[PDB]
Amino acid sequence: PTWQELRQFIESFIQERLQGKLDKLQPDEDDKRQTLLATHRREAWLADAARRVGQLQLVTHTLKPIHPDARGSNLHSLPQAPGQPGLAGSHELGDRLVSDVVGNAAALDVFKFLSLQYQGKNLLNWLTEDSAEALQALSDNAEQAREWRQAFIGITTVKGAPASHSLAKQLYFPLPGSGYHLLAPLFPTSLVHHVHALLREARFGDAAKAAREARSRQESWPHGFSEYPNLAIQKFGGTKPQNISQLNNERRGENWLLPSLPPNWQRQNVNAPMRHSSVFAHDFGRTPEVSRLTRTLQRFLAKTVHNNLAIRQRRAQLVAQICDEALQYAARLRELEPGWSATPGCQLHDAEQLWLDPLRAQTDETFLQRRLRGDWPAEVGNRFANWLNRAVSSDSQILGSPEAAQWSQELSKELTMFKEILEDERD
Amino acid sequence: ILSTASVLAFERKLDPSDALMSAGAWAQRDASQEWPAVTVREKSVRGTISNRLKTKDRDPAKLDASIQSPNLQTVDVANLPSDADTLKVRFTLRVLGGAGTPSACNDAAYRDKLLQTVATYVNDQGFAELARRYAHNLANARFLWRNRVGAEAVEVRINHIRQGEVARAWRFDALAIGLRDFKADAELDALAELIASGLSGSGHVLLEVVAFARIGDGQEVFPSQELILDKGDKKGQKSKTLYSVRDAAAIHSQKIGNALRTIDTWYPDEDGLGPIAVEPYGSVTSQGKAYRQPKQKLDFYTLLDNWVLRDEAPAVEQQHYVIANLIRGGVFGEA
Amino acid sequence: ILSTASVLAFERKLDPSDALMSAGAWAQRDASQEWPAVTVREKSVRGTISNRLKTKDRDPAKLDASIQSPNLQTVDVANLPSDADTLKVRFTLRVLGGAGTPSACNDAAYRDKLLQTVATYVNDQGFAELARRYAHNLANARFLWRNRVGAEAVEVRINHIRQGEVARAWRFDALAIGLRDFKADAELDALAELIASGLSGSGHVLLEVVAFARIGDGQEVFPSQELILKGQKSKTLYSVRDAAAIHSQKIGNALRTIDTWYPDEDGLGPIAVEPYGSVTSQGKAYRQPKQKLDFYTLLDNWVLRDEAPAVEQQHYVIANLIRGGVFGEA
Amino acid sequence: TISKTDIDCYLQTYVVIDPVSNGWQWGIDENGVGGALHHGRVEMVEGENGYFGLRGATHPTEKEAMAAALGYLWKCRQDLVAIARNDAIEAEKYRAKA
Amino acid sequence: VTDPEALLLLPRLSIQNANAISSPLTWGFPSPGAFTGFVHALQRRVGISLDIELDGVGIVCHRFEAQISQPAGKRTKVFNLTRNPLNRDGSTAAIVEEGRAHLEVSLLLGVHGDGLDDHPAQEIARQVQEQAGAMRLAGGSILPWCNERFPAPNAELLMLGGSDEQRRKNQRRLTRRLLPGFALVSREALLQQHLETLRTTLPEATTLDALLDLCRINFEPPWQVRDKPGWLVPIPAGYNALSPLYLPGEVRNARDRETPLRFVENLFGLGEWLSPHRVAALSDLLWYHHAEPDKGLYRWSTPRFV
Repeated sequence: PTWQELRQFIESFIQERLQGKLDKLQPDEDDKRQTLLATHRREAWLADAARRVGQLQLVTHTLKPIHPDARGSNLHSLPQAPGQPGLAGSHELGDRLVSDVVGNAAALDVFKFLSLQYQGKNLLNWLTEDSAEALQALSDNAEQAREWRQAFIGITTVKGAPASHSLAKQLYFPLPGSGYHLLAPLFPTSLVHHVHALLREARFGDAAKAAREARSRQESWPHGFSEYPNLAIQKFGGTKPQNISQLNNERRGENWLLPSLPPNWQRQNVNAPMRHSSVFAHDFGRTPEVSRLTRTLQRFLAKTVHNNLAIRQRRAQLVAQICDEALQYAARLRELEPGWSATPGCQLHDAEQLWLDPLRAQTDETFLQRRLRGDWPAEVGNRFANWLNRAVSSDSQILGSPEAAQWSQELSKELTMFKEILEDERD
Repeated sequence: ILSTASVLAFERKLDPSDALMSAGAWAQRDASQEWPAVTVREKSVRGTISNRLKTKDRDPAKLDASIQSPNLQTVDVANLPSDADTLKVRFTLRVLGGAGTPSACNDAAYRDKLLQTVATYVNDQGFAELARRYAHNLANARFLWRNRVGAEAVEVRINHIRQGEVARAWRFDALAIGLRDFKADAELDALAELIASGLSGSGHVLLEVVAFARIGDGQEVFPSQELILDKGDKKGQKSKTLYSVRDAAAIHSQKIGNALRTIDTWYPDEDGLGPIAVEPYGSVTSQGKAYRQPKQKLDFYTLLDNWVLRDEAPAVEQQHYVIANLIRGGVFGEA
Repeated sequence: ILSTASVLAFERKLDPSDALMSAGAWAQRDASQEWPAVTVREKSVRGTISNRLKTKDRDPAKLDASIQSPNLQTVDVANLPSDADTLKVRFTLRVLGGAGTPSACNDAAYRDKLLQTVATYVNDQGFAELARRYAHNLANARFLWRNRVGAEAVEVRINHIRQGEVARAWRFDALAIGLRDFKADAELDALAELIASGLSGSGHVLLEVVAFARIGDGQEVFPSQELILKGQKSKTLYSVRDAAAIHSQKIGNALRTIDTWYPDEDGLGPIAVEPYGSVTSQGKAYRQPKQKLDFYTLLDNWVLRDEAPAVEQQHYVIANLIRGGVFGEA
Repeated sequence: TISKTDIDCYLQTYVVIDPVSNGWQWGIDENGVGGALHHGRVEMVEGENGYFGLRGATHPTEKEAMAAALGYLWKCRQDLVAIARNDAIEAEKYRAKA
Repeated sequence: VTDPEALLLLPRLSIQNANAISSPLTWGFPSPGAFTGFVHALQRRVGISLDIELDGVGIVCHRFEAQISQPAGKRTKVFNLTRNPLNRDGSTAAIVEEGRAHLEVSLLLGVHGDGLDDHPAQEIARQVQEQAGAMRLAGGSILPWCNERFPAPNAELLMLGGSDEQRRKNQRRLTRRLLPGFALVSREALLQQHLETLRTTLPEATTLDALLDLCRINFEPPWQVRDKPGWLVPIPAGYNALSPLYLPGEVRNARDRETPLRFVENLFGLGEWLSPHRVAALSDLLWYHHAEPDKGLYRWSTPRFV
């Protein structure tokens, strides 16, 4: 916090840039050393930095990821937190802001100069507050240091009138009474950089690679790890990502979008269950979802029931999910053809074919329509329960205890719901 | 002073869908509702090098050792079946209407002047030259892009779909209707008047365009190829991916729209190409050259500024091009 | 100056289909439309080590220990059935025309110069030498690649298909018509004038080429082969839908085997029309660019600086323009 | 210089070790999440006589079922191995960076 | 907000190039702001003439196909793009990656007003469907169903039931009609209580991290994966203010110069794809707007869910 050591640090940094240019210069003639030591070695480099602060800008929400021929206004704005619970984004960054920089890529020497952590903090925040060590180390004149401060503090101030381009997005939002607001959203590069760093740390970090070794060795570990499936890479600069922002050079494009996908985003096809007789075990149970569901029940049905509520709610919602995928299987099977049980056979599940093909009633007006409306074919739930009791293990310790009675109770409860849904199929 | 709007945005009128291609036999085109879909499958290719050497790698050792290490690609290929010689390409077209009304306009002065200018056009000469050419590019199957270049017979069927059914049906010989002459015809004039009444009215006109092309047994059909950057590592890389909606090959909707917009025979360069697509700074992606440059006063921005701002109305051809851009859509506007 | 264009994309003329292979008995080749297709199936193979040892594996304990545990595999094999001695390979071939026109070209003046060059070629000499050799490669069943080499009698039936029906039907003996001499026949010249009328744009030509090869009962046929992603699966064969097939680019490569004009010896016979005319089997590129006889130097002298090559070399150049390709620099 | 167990670090998410009463039967998760309940596209296979379960021998310990799973993935399915290879290379570059 | 008097059902609408990029952090199904803005545009275009107030939308998504591809040797996905026109000099334009997805959603619209009495139910259902056929739902065209087996019609279900059994009966009749999909709701109470649990685990936790924790599949040591209650997707649940509210003719290059502009920023909340018979009342699960514009915090959710 003495001005002499900060003077030593700034002259040391510009002398490091001097030896950097004289190392990556490869000059032997033309006398570039004179103009090189006249430009980047004296205190006129700070005058050129006070010129170059106007080209750069510390930004938190830039507009350049929206279509890059959009010359709008970028913001270093931190939003206030919602009082409403649940949702949040980009105001959660309290000390973990990365403070993106847009502008010229050859002008980033000013940002490398501002990113120094010389005493205990950045020189930026030292230039915000009034201090004696500030405004005196980098000068010998007072008013020149004042105008240098007013130049150097302007990297966090938005330049120009507020503007969002025609290529930028702006979207009407209806107020509760009769109004609209324009709502031009900006791209959060600091939030994307924080989520990108979190994802790279959870996937490639040392504490994650250690638990990844411990699962591949099948050993035990203190902590676990994470996967983040179904990510999508969205790149912003095509072949030149430097023109979008500074942080889009660290992540070369690579937005790393999270999957907000519906569960029927892998919808394979529907095949009419012709050559079988127990559709819950051949075409329904062969689906990739209910196999995982029944295996998770088989894991969850043979254990200690001391955690009665937590295991009981899990088994109830799992049986609800299995009867749910049964109802979705019967629902999506109605797009096949109106008649496929009319295709002749001998063993084709003639009690479940009253359920999975209701459009034979449109063809057989009195022959097959009146045989499912008076019977109301809903004994399918009992066969569904006989299929679902193959998920429980054949253990006498599971049979004698109250676990079998509680399992049968909530299983019959969800089967009452599923059968009551199948009861009123005719409205 | 009537400056230009800083935000201009016209929606896309003439909004097609993905052209589903299926397959069967000619002389049962009338029962082509259960024709099986052309599926996109993979095949393996192995090729030698054929691109130009860069005058430093022309020596025979490197060339002969480079034909011993060939590139091995898995490409997507869509073919007709070996018992089907006819390709049925089917899509739907919505002709929306409200063709001069912008979806976004800053200035109410510029908006009112542009609506006054568009209404002056429509009363002076309606959508009858534009929709005639749109009906041509429907009638000749220009949307069959490479699926047309060797066909024995192309036949386009267009059905005006009203509230539940076909209100009025057309049927064209798409090879008699050329890809370069926007002539006159009675049924083309009826279809043009329908596309005009769609582009004028407040509601959409829905058409069902089906084009059968008698290619040959087992021949290759050419659906749209997908713009996939980052194909990945070269081992399991699929070097060509063909577009297909649901296990059924297809042409992209913007490719069908690009074929429908090919009405522009008004650009100042000579018509060795004939019609090109209506674009601001009218630029053919296959030619790599932008006609209608701003160094001449014949692009869409200069003509729209002269027509709306200072009332220098162009000729009827260039104002056809301007209103065709307004039907085409686009995001215009300066900073 | 008239430099060459940076994009140049010629569409492929002479489009073949995937050559489906069926299987039946000879002397009922005429009723060969219900012939069951050759199915690609799996058999397990097991071979001892037979490649060259790299001077370190010639240790006898290492050699015997590698022989004691040989590699198991599971190849895809396609055979004729044991009661069927004939292979019917059936494709269609569509001859398009418009050969000198590119599908993509930056320069308009270069495209005009190239079109004038190809037009002067066609006006001086049509597609009459080219279509003769293409009709030969249809007539001698070169598209039967290894299905031809030990066949007793190969017979090709080429049908020109107008409207929906057979307009003019040829029937050749593919073993009397050799693989290396382009002689003259009446029916070969009729097929050549048809492929000429197709390649000039003066008609619509869709041929259907059926080739019967009398191999033997139960013998092995050779469809096209895919690249592969104990049971190592060392060979994967092509098939469209449970029916073995040859790739269409293999059929087209056999149809382009017309280039008898390369500067080396004529002992090999015709090779395929490729720029820097290369054979993958022999590992050698004839028409190297160091001699002035590859496609690019001949084209850039014929079109840019108006040095018209020899008549056979411009036959080769227009055969490349019929062939297709992505020409043009970066 | 990326070793085999660092590739196994990202290859182990493609396997699933289901518990049976005899032992531990490994399987293959095609979506790479260890057989998760919702995001997990597990690979089920058809065997000799009505076998619809995980491809994998019922091993006594999880240490050997996972090892047989990794050995199967290394022998046969080299696309998931290339996935795990590129994951391991990006992890090594990440520790070279951060 | 206010309860729907009736519940209109737009049937399975096919959208061909919807915005797969929901937000800067999420891809997949488009944002619920797209659907709420579509229903406000339906109100703005046909609802002010039928004297009804179309408010609240329930999103169902029978079929979803994203135009994505998985590159070779990569675990993640990239987007299949479109080839834009050239520049005026003939070069290829700079590629801006947009995600396109083919949807098949059916919308449940809350309808309340005095126009329910003045008009028949099928008339206003037909009018909002014939107006929706000329519209777009997330940037993608609504395919208008020509020449299939039969066109899917509407049903405006009056939520006022004469009895509770009849009300449960026609909720079942509507749920059976929109069954092969999965209704999208908002679970932000679950996000907050998961944040509270993660804060009792480790202090100084943000609910961005709790949202991520509900997104991942966590592997746990003894190995087992941590189970989840439902599908639990991340959705953009609105906007948060970055700038103060600017006057209409004050900001530069706005959409209109008669509406106050304010630079905003996404607010990622939690969603949950559940089947429509798990709600037991379809007059819930409808997405409304909540502005509170003096604070910022322009957001959508489905209140009255649980």
